[PDB]
Amino acid sequence: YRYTGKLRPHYPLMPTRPVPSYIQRPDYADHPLGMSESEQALKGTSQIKLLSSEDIEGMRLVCRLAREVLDVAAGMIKPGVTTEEIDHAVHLACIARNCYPSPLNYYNFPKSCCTSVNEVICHGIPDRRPLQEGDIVNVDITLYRNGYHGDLNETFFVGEVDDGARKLVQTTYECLMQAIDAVKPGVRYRELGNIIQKHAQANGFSVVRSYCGHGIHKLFHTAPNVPHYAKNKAVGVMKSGHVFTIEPMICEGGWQDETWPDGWTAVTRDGKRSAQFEHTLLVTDTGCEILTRRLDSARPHFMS
Ligand SMILES: CO[C@@H](C(=O)NCC[C@H](c1ccccc1)c1ccco1)[C@H](O)[C@@H](O)[C@H](O)/C=C/C(C)(C)C
Ligand SMILES: [Mn+2]
Ligand SMILES: [Mn+2]
Ligand code: NA
Repeated sequence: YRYTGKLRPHYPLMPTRPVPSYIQRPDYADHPLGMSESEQALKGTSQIKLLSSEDIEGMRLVCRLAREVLDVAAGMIKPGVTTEEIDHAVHLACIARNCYPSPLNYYNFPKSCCTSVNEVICHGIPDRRPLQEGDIVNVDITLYRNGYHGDLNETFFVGEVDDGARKLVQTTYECLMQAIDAVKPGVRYRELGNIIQKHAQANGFSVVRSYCGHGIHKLFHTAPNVPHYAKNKAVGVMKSGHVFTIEPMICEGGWQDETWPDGWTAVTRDGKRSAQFEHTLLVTDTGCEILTRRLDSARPHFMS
């Protein structure tokens, strides 16, 4: 394998962490290949659930608990902290909230969150690498509570970063927020990628094509598919009651991705940095409710 930049995996990984059996588990957690039979049963449908009142309450809850766990992780980002140490803290914080860490064993993903540094686009596997001053790191949290999943991410700065890092992270966050600002009933899912790409391209960045936002509720990934690039052909129209994520990955160089031999870590083919933000959104009559927003602070963590 020829690595595309300076990052390398730092092995061995810690043995898989158990979740006590009093915590409710999603279907894939005990499938040997981590397959979700409830998702597979819906693979080839473009149909989108209209959430009931009960479902919306269940989503509001799990998404606020997910935000609290991302905030725990944010508090730990400093030079010399390993991404495994962040994942251990995340795993305990989900269990403290009587939630299961949705990524764990999802298609046999081996950890409880994703930690993506620098050229990693997404799905990085927490490992023994200490964070370095100058890194950008994304921590991606998903919790499962009472049958519902809540999913969010932010990119963070590890100590002092260069100007390129600052601009890429800021632009990525703005891409996400301008797409959220367009969400309301009657808008096509395919429109968000036009917005995101327009703003990324204005800043000299590119938009990853291989990974998309998605419906989420009782299933971790379901309809709609929500691409982040322009002129995509996604199917569907937003209605009050739809819940889904927007999670753009924007890159300093070209958009092309590849995956590491671990079968998870997605990286820029050119080795240049990539940043991402994600929120879980519910469409309301007035636009949308950001289920995974901060309730106690105006800005994302990188802007402190
Ligand atoms: C970019 O990452 C997302 C993803 O893989 N989005 C792809 C979604 C997918 C998809 C499928 C085919 C092509 C492109 C996207 C989809 C949409 C609707 C149904 O399935 C995940 O949703 C991410 O936010 C989550 O935190 C990490 C999850 C793992 C446990 C998997 C690491
Ligand atoms: Mn996520
Ligand atoms: Mn997601
Ligand atoms: Na990255």
